[PDB]
Amino acid sequence: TYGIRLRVWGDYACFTRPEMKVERVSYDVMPPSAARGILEAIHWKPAIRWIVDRIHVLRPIVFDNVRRN
RNA sequence: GGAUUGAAACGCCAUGCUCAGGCUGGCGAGUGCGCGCCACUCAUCAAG
Repeated sequence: TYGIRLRVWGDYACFTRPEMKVERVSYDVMPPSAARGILEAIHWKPAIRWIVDRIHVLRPIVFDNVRRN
């Protein structure tokens, strides 16, 4: 009818919380800003503006620790 | 084609387990013990 349905998946993800940005702590789920970014990575033009309706979480929320220089 | 608290981001440089120390000194398989007691090769069949 209208709108889009795009499935995205991956082994790793980090949607850093703004208040724990140095020692990164990720959100439990992708925020709408991340969804916007992913959608624009496929197609975007200045004439058009993305709006995110919903996010579906299909896998359990699992965390992990990685340290980098 | 402006922005995915994003875009950029080595754990990295290097460091003998080494120097050495008999498994040795010595200890009869040994003392002894009938294979032995008996038993027909034998009853026959020209040489051509």
